[PDB]
Amino acid sequence: MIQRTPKIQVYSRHPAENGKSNFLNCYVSGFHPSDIEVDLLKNGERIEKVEHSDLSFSKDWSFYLLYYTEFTPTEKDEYACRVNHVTLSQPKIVKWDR
Amino acid sequence: GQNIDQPTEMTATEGAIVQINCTYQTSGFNGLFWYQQHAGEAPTFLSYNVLDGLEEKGRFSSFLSRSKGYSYLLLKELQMKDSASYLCAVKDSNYQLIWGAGTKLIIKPDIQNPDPAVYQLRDSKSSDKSVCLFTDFDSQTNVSQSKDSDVYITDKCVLDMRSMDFKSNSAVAWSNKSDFACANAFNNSIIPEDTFFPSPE
Amino acid sequence: NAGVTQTPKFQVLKTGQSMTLQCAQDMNHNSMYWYRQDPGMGLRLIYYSASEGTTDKGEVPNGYNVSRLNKREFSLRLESAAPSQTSVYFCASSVWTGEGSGELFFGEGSRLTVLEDLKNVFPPEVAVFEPSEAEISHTQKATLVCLATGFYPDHVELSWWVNGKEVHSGVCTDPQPLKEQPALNDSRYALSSRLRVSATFWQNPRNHFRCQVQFYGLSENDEWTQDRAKPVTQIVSAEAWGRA
Amino acid sequence: MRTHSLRYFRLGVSDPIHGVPEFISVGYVDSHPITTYDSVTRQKEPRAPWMAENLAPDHWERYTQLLRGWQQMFKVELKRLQRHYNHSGSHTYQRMIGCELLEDGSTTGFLQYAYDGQDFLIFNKDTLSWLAVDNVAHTIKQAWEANQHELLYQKNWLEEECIAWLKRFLEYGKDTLQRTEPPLVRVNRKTALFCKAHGFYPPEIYMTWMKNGEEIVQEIDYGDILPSGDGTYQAWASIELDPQSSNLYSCHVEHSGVHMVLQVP
Ligand SMILES: *Cc1c[nH]c(=O)[nH]c1=O
Ligand SMILES: [Ca+2]
Repeated sequence: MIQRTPKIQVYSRHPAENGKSNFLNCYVSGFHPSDIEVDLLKNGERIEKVEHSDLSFSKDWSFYLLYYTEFTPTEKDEYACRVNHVTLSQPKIVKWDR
Repeated sequence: GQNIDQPTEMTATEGAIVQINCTYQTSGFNGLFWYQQHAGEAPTFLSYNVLDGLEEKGRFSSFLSRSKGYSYLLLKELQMKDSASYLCAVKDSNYQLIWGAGTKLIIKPDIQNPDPAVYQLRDSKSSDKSVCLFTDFDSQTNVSQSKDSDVYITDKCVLDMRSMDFKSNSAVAWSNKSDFACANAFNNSIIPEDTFFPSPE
Repeated sequence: NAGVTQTPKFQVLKTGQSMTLQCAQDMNHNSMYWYRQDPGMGLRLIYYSASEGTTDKGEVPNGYNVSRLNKREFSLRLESAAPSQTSVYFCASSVWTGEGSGELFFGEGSRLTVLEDLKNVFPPEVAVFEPSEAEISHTQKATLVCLATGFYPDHVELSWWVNGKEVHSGVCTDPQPLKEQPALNDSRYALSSRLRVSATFWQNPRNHFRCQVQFYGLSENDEWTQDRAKPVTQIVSAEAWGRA
Repeated sequence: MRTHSLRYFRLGVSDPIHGVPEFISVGYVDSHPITTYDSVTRQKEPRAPWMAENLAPDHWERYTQLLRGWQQMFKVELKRLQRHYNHSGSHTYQRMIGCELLEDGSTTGFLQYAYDGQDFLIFNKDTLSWLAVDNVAHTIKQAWEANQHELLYQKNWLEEECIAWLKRFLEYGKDTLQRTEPPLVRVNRKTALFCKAHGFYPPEIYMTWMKNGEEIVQEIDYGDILPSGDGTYQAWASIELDPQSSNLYSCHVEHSGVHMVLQVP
């Protein structure tokens, strides 16, 4: 069986400027099978009110999802996305680059 | 909005060819079915068309034209057992069947030696009816219903004696009236000129 | 391998009476259907069952209900019979639904007649008429005629019996019954059938001919109040012997 | 009119984790979900507002019944495949059908299946045959190709019915599917030159770098076209700067019939 690990990309909806309201996106794609756990992190803590689209299907039979939450980026606050999958020994954390 | 149309009735001669048309106006098209239903029995699947062209299956062939929205069921070398209703049905966009009203195919047997006659059957001691049989006439003869309310005349019926490979049409008329006579029972029908009327008593 | 089995073949009902039609298929099919067939129009779906565990209405669900009891069985229920429900009911099945080319497999059919009053239900009068001697000498053949007259509704099955065995060769029965009073909507029916044999076969004095009509009428639970005999489901027959 | 497509997906899981649906079906028009169904809800529901407003409840009731039957068929097919693979545990079964209406007026049609996320059977509607990847699929290919009427049915649905459904849905959501939002394109340094675009719809976009008027695709890093969450998309493309020599780098972006050039001084 060929299991494909998720590709994790963290980015903002608009070009981010400090003190301006924005949306933090975590686009998880290319994984198989479909079971997956995604969390958005603010300074290492799981953000409560986090939305996500329904499970989506790609032509190559892989799946993809979009996790997002509304936020205001500050200079001190760091953001990340934590994803666990059957292809991952432990959760993988991807930080927002900005 | 969705409509299926096929002729109500068709009459052809044994051994000939008949073409039963079916036109449809539907919202989408997922195939056209033809079914055969003998009288008093269940419909049975005959053919399926979804692409344009002609498909053959024995003596039966089915054609389809999607652009014209029309199909026909072709029956070659007609036999008496082909007498049945033929139903055409179409699956629409939502895979729901829309059924045509059905076409009743009547087959006229080929009578080799016509011997038209009207016979008086023997009375039954348990019935007050007098019974006459018009039989052995050619298939072109039509049997008209009675214009007397107390005279009962049935339509013609094709009987087959398989032992002698013999077929014959016949109709029955009966009544309990005093003036009823086999010589006048089928007077309302157009019977052959040479119809044999055996003498009474 | 029986295919689609539905019961009953015939049923007389009074207005307001309840009725359940059975249907079973042993073809391991998933989709089952219930149709009604009426003169002058195509089959109309009443209810259908796309798969085991789900049912939905068809084109004419009002007055009916169904139950997909299991994968094999699909019953049709008439809770309060109405005269408009007088029809021939067909149950069908297919391997799947939404497949496109998959055809339907129909059951034998169930003829239903719903009546406001059972007082116009009549069993048939059956009489046999022996062949014409003129026909015998002219054609060397002999035609017996059986008349089933005055029955209502049209729930009859006529058969010929020669020497205790049913025959079909040389037999023709009217495909449609004859309305004795064509102008009346509740007219009693007449039916004729012929059995034509060789003159040699008829002239054997040991040959026995019998025309039998199975009539489907009332049952024990049907209420009867008329002076005449209760027209229950019964067999009416008449006979004739060969004449040397 | 630009190229548009309509597709329907099916997912079947043999031994799913508790709570996870055994069967899921989702339809798409381009990258927009339009319909959804799963074995938990057992209801077909719209996933686009312009689908809900243009399809009467009788449409959703009918296809709810069909999907319930298709759910059971998918379960039987997956049980057959896993038994023939002699596989234990949980395995996935996937189906994809659809069509495209291209800009020039031509059409395409496709239908294929997958087992554990890998190609299993692929339909060819011109040769009217199934391509099998292994002998388990070869067995299914034999049974499906013996039903010639079903192959013809699939050819007609892909070429006629699917295209007709697509034109119908295209009119329903024309305010969404046929609109154009141009991209906002910029260039910054991070040593590589990053060309970034955002705020555009449709998501189809072509971004590349040119060095002195010559495109060198080997040394260009392409980013994915990502959803921004508001109905628009963003993408990027980077190229490495030569510290030893100056060059004339320029970002080229094409979107919905309009070409853009951002020359870097
Ligand atoms: C709506 C519907 C139609 N066709 C499919 O293959 N899947 C679906 O969910
Ligand atoms: Ca009802």
